[PDB]
Amino acid sequence: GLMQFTLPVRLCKEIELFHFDIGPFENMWPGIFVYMVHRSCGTSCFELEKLCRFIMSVKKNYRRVPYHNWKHAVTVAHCMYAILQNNHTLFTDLERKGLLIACLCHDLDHRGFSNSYLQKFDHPLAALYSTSTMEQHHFSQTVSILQLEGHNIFSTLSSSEYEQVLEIIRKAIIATDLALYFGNRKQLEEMYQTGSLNLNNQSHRDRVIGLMMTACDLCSVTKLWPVTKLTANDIYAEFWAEGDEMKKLGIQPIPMMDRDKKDEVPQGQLGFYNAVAIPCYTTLTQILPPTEPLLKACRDNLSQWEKVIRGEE
Ligand SMILES: CCO[C@H](C(=O)NNCc1cc(OC)c(Br)c(OC)c1)c1ccc(N2CCOCC2)cc1
Ligand SMILES: [Mg+2]
Ligand SMILES: [Zn+2]
Repeated sequence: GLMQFTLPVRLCKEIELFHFDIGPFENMWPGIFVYMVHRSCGTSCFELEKLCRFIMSVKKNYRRVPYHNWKHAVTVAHCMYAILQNNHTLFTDLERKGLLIACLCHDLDHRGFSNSYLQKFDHPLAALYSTSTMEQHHFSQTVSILQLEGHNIFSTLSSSEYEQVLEIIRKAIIATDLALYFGNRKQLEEMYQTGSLNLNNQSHRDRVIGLMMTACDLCSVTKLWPVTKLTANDIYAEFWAEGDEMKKLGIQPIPMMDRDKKDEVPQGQLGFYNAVAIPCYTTLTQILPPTEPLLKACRDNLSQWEKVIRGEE
């Protein structure tokens, strides 16, 4: 009950900033997550015994792939912690509870392959979940872990709070399917600009939480340049493996996934910042003004990829 996690001084300070990197020490990541849940939610939100057992089972169900791994899960959870901490009064108790868990679980059992590759391979998950294939799997895996003896961190919720929190998590995890982000953002953009955006309207809140999920999921583009540039290597390591696996099915992959087309990456990065990242953090910042540091960092990284193209690095 009276047992806080405490971090060394430098982490205690920098964990509060959007651009925090969780570090190369894997054994500190469970503690960093519990710290964030205690400050975001409270010491009371979860039985520590049950939370620790949940965290360790989630970690076991992330695979040893270059990007869609345990480090990504915790990184995406930290970006949500920082949004939630800078927007204290906008979010219910259930939402703070659900959203940190959803971010931790949102890529559970990822194999390093897109929804597209599962469909072309004719993977069994693609027959079972014809859209948002991996994300429906990630939610399926979150529910399975929650039902292991000892792992039900929501045990002290009432029956209807429990239904609400699993519904928050389901929607939050489905929204990390980037194919859905484009229309979600367009709708939020119209709503904000015509002044119809209403955070008491559940369907509106759902959309705002979806955009928060995309912003957290993409948050490697909001880090200091050296972190963003080194993370891009892991992201492309997966893309190029999937490219190779497309060529093995006798499909020419898109250039982004072709390791023979590495020279095209810096221009690919501009496309990605201008069509996905910048607009995501721009709309987020219009809806949640204190998340402006994520947009400012994203703009700095765009300017760094511009320098790469101009051979200034
Ligand atoms: C099967 C690949 O699909 C990915 C995806 O669904 N997510 N991409 C995530 C991603 C994250 C990221 O950093 C956190 C970086 Br850097 C990144 O780099 C490309 C991609 C995707 C990549 C580029 C686009 N373009 C981009 C150009 O405009 C249309 C959409 C659309 C989808
Ligand atoms: Mg995902
Ligand atoms: Zn993710």
